[PDB]
Amino acid sequence: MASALEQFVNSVRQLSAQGQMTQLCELINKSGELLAKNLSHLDTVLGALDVQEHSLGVLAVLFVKFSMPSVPDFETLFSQVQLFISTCNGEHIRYATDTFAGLCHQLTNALVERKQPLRGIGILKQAIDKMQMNTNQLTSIHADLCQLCLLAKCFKPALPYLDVDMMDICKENGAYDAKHFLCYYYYGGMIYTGLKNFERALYFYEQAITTPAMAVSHIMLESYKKYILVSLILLGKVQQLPKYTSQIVGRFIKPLSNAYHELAQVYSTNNPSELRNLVNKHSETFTRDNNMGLVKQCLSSLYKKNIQRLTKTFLTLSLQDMASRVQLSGPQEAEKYVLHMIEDGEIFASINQKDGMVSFHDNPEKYNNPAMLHNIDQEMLKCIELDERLKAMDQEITVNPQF
Amino acid sequence: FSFKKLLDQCENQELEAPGGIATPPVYGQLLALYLLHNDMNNARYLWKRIPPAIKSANSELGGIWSVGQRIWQRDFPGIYTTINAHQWSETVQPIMEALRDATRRRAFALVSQAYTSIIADDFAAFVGLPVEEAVKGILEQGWQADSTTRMVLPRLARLTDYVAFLEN
Repeated sequence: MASALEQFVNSVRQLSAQGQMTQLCELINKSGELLAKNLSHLDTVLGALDVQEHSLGVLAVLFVKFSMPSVPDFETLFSQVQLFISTCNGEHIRYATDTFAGLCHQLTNALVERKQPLRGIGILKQAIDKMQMNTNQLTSIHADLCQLCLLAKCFKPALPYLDVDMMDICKENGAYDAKHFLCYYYYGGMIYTGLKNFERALYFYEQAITTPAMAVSHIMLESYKKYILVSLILLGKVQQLPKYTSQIVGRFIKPLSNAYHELAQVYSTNNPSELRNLVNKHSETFTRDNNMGLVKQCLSSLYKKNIQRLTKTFLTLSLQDMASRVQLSGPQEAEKYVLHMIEDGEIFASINQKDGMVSFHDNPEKYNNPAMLHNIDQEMLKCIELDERLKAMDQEITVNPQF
Repeated sequence: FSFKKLLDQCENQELEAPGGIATPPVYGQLLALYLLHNDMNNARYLWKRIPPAIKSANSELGGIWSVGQRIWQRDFPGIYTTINAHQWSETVQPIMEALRDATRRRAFALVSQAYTSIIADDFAAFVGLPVEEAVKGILEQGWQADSTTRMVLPRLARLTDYVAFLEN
């Protein structure tokens, strides 16, 4: 008889003219049973509407070879997938999610092999957009977007995906699991700390810990370890974890993260000289786990804390006095350190170089400004929308029968 | 204004156009554009993405990164010398013009908050113009200069939505 792949191609257009999409999901998955070059021949006379759903099945086999993507000619195959995502769109995509995701993870693995994964970022973000509502549902392509940005630094495209918080993942037909959930948040934390957006980083990092698990994974160690470092910047000791945290984070991970527990302990004494000595003791761990450079920030943040506690206590204090106590050891650096912080807005202070003093202010708000009224009013609109998400979700359980 | 749009078209262009390593002028504008926003982390990361191939090919790019190394230290007098060091016509100048004026404003603004009193010679480094030119300017703005010692002193609709919400 004839070949399976030619017979399969003409059928798809029928199922794409009709409401009978569930059939179509089967036809792309099998794809021709055994495949080779044979798919490349279908593409030429594949258009009659758009190129249809079928094309996605062709692209999934060719990249999933685990060899050449399509001879040294691979750039052509790349031009075809940007065409699928852009012009075709996909409105029957909810069904396609399994192949779409497989294909997308496979793309990222191949681009990572190439000279730089830069060229991949631009197709991969538009690729996610098509499966989403317009509200933004979180799925595994989100994780892989962050990975491309991490390797080839250009964090800027990924930020609108990250800066949005959500409820419910993209489902129906698989295409998703808890590791993807954890890796997306791990990396998204990694990026925000870099931007020095300590607020979003903390929050991203937390979501990578609160996830349920009954098994150990490499992402769970890293997520915990990065959490301790971030909380050492934001807070004066480690920040709280809820009681819906996974069992695994207590039982296995804590003797696993001993070094970090010692970082947090030395930081609580409030002495940089000791923290510094510890970082060289613990060094090899920092390098193998590769949260180097972050560990350095925790040291600068102690010096910031040590300067900032003085503010609480003193109206006026000398630079020489600050310098001995903080252990800056140079009044010139005391002046340099607050001045960095003035630009940042972590401190409200003024320098008197006639007297050789620092004067602390501390009066950003008197709380009777209309500025403060508008700020409180903006915060209320957020709450009323948050409640509305909860109402739709409580109601949804009300429809479901109770157990 | 104009610059913000210029980052947008360029940001798009980095991912879309090349095979993964884009050409030398595009990277230079983009780097220069990150310094105007004072988004120094992404700038630094930009240079680290840059291979050794572009650093030999293009020296201008390496000058733009040098201003930026100093911005990280936040040492003003050093910033100014580097602005003068390199120019690249058309391709670097409109954005460069903005970089120079963005750091001077940052510097005057910084000092105004930072110091209730400052030495005039240190201030001269910040704005980056000599003592005669500076002391002349401060007086017009309305800041006090002390002379002899030479010190310078810087100087219903919401409510119904909410009621509707709580009553329900």
